[PDB]
Amino acid sequence: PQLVYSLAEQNRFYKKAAAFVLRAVGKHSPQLAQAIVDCGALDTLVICLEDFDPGVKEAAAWALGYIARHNTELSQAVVDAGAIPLLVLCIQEPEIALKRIAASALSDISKHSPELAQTVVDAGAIAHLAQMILNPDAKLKRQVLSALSQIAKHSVDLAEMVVEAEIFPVVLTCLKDKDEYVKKNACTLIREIAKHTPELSQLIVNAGGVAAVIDCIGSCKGNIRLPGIMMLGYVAAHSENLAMAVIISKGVPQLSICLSEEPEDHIKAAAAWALGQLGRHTPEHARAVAVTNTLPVLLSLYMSPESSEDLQLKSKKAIKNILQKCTYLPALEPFLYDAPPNILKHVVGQFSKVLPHDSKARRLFVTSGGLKKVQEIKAEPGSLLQEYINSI
Amino acid sequence: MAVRIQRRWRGFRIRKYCFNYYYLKEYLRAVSETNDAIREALEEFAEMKEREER
Amino acid sequence: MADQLTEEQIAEFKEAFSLFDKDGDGTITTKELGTVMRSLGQNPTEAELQDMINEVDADGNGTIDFPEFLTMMARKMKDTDSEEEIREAFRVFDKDGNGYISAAELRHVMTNLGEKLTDEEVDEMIREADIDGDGQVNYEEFVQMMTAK
Repeated sequence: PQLVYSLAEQNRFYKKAAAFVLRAVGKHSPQLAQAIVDCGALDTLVICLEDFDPGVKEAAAWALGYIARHNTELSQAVVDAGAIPLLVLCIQEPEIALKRIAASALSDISKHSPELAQTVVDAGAIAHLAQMILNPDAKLKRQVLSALSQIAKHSVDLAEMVVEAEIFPVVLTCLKDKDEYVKKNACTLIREIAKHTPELSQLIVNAGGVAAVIDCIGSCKGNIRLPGIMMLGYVAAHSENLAMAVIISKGVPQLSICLSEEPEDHIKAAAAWALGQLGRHTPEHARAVAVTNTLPVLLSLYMSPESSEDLQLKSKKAIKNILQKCTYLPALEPFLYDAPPNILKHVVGQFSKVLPHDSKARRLFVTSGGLKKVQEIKAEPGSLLQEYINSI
Repeated sequence: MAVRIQRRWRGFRIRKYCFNYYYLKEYLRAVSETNDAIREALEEFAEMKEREER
Repeated sequence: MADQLTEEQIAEFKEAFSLFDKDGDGTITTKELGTVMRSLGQNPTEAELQDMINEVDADGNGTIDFPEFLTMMARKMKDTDSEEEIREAFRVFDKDGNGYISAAELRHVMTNLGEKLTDEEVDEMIREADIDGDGQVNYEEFVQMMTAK
């Protein structure tokens, strides 16, 4: 309070120091931030946002962003203080640090509820944020793309109108800058955009970004691969044409590489989920996935005790969604000896529907001794596996 | 001669309302075609993040 | 004769062989197959679908594998939709042959002659022949409308 009292009338450096105090206090826990809000500091920080020096504006904006980053109600109080248009105006200022701080504050605000993102948008922030993507600054692009990701993550209309500001291929160009967190921000943005409706994913395909995302994933490593795997999985799960777009854009082997070389568990679960969403469609999806040698890896990871629960669950889901349409008998043959009984049913059905309509397939199955294993597989007297074995 | 009407009708009906593949693959090739013309364009600016800051 | 198509045709018609395959025998069923056709620039009859399935279907169940899909794509190449002969199909249903058909006159044909369309397809081809979509078949519009790929 003592710093808040007689603050807007002092010199600039005192305002910057007090805003720094508020930023530091509201950084650790929310309680400090509500205490700052209670002492009537949001209005003073709003007043600090029109000082003729960019330093006071930057300090006040950073304090507001760090205050409005814990929960929703702090951001509610900050927005109710009347700071969103000022944060939008701060970006127009030529100071790169002020632009970065304004974008960071917008990201911190528009990440708790859709209405905060809508309020930031209605202040005309989309048109600006799209205009600083081409700016040659690491941190500025990072914060702009992070704010766009947080805005385009809530509802369909937000992400639709973010794309309406001609954000392509200016964001697609950010996927090969020698910065890495810029690539992560761009991936997060595309993931949040291509998740609501197949129209946005169709438009993102139509911008030529699936290949760019896949190649960026191939050219980098770590947790930055998670948003790309998520966006491509969502695109595959959206419709059939989008899943062809991904498959033709050579996404399945990239998923296999991510599943193999990434030591992390959630990245492997991500790759498994994306593979399952790809292969759950037409049998062409499954044959394209199967020929890339992903099913044995998925089965091994599902049978690996050290694998996490989510990884095993997603691997089993992928196996069930791929083996329910896979027609490639040479890919389905190894499952006869290493798949569990609750997975062998799909393989036996796939065989019972392939074999009656291919003589060479039956010849190779007999010469490989797969029918003996099928006979060695039990079934319930009445379950679908019984009729599948009978058809075999 | 009626068999002639229905073939074309059943064709373009699928193309327009259901789905068109001549709308898909040409663009899916344009996906790889555009990536070449996307990259250097603002790699020049990615390297001008150098030529302005580095 | 499962070796008819060329590489461009194989690639173009393989990933469309896909988009409607759901039975999954390395093959596709009848109507999914027609949808695969009709999304590939060409517009086959309901009769051509069966004539060119049965001839190459080594199984006889109406499902065609991709190697036989090569044969049937190539035959549909040979059955490339002749633009003028559907326009000719319209001057004898419309016995005057002036260029314009009412929806009722042509529907009297699409319900008694050839592959009798369902009334949904008939109404939508009314909307597609009559771009306004009121019930007046302009087949000098309908034909090059369907030529669009």
